[PDB]
Amino acid sequence: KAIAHYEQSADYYKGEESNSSANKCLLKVAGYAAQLEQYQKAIDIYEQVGTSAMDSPLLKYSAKDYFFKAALCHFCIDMLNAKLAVQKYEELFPAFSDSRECKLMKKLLEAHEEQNVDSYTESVKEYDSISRLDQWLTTMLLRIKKTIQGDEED
Amino acid sequence: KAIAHYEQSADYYKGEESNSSANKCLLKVAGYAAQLEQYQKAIDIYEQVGTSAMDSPLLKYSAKDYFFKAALCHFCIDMLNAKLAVQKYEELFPAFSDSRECKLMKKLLEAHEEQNVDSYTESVKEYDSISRLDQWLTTMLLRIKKTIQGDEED
Amino acid sequence: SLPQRKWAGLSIGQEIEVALYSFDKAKQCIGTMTIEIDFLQKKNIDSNPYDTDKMAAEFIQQFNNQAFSVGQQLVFSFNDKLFGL
Amino acid sequence: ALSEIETRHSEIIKL
Amino acid sequence: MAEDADMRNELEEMQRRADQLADESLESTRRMLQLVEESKDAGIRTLVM
Repeated sequence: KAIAHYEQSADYYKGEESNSSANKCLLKVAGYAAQLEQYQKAIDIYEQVGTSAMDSPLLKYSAKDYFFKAALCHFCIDMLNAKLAVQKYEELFPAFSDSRECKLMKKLLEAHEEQNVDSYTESVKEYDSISRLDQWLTTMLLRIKKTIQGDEED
Repeated sequence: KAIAHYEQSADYYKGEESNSSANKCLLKVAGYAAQLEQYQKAIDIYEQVGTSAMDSPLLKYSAKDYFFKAALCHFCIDMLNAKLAVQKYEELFPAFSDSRECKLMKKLLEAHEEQNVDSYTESVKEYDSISRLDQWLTTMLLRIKKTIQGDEED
Repeated sequence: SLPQRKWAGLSIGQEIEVALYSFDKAKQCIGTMTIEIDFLQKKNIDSNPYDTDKMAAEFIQQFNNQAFSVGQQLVFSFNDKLFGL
Repeated sequence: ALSEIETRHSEIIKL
Repeated sequence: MAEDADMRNELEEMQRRADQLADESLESTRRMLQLVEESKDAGIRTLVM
């Protein structure tokens, strides 16, 4: 119901056209889709808003992170939507936050589709050294971390 | 029609001494009116805003890219019109921000005069890295090389 | 095109007199013709070898049934590459 | 001839 | 005497660290060229907005 108010309130804030108010509400919608564990809906949500940020120069440098949110929301989804939504994002890949955003993700699903948790769990430490992860991210990362282990052993 | 709407709207904003939106609606005019066909109304706006912008302490740094845009607009001119404004412009050489104002132009213009279109790509080759390029300037890269190839073939 | 008005010595604005004209095919059809070729644009020069057997074949493949004069300037399209004939 | 490299590593990763 | 000896000899390369390890410092200096500019990019446009 809280999300039924964030999403519904976002619909009202777009009623008076305020896009970023609804992006603030919809990040409560989708941010807690991770704790609500609705990764299939989270990837449905972070896409259109980052596309609304490529248009905005005011908002672009968080747009890579917006599609990283859409990217990382895996339920052990090996769609290349995870490998394509970052491709959709128009991106000079030797850019300066992309080394911490996109090729990160490609490295992480390089190890998931390796069926290897070793380098999958080395690069997460490689990345936290350079940008400290938070509860939501770290939870999603260890959520996918159980997904490799749920297939290597059994 | 909408460009005329921004024009008249900016005219009212001059009539309110919110030159704020007098400058903003005119940047919305000239950013598209430039690529469309019209590079003189463009620099009229971009010199108007840059000159009214060296005035304020709030505005003078936005004036850098404004005189840049005021410099860029070429009627397929093989001359220094950009560098002409530079020879007017307040680069303040110890301030490196105006390398994103002229040093680009300083390098590429000699290329354009002296039979070096091939050298022309190597400017954006790095400037897209130290400044992620948007639609307007990238389309202008194509447009001022339409001015190259309208000196060469077109 | 650009070379044609640079072979005809024209200027957009000049008023030309165009009239139909017809050849005496059984004396004027071409059976063997030499052309001096070179890169049209000197900005896109390469050192790659190019098969004349394929270039004359593409030449007739495109410039079949066309009127050509001695000293006439034209362009040749080999793999979308401009050459200056 | 390696401690200055280690500074070239360390002081500059600090930086 | 009647002696002609004209001779040659070979070189001793000083141990210039003799490993790729130099790269890591060079990687830090990559990143300080790399990751710095966008601060100014977003800074100037943060100041525009």
